[PDB]
Amino acid sequence: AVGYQLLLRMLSDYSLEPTPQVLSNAQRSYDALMTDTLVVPSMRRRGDFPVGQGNKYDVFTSDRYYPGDLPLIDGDIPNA
Amino acid sequence: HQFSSLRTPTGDISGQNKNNLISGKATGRVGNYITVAVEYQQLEEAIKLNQLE
Repeated sequence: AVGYQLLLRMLSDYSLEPTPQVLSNAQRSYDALMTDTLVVPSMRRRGDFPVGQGNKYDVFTSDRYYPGDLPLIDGDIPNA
Repeated sequence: HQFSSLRTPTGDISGQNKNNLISGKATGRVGNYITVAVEYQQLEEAIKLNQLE
């Protein structure tokens, strides 16, 4: 992928136009790199959305409502 | 007991250390007898000793 994308960029200097086969090969290589470098993040809760009564708050760690931010992990560092 | 406080810009105590709980005591002990003793002879109390109380 790196070599193909470089070839397309530097071909103007020798004034050689690219071929459709080269373009297709570069496209497939770049698409494979794109597949390798995906993240697809998820949708966190809003923050004022209530937690159900069946989640057993006042006994479990859960509160009435979702945190809406990364929840506290330690307590020694409570600001974040 | 006595304690000391931390001062942080945002409330981080993970790096630092906490307070220790050292316990001390004050002890009291017994002293010595304060004793006073007297003695006198039978003939002495028979002739000379009067108003002993």
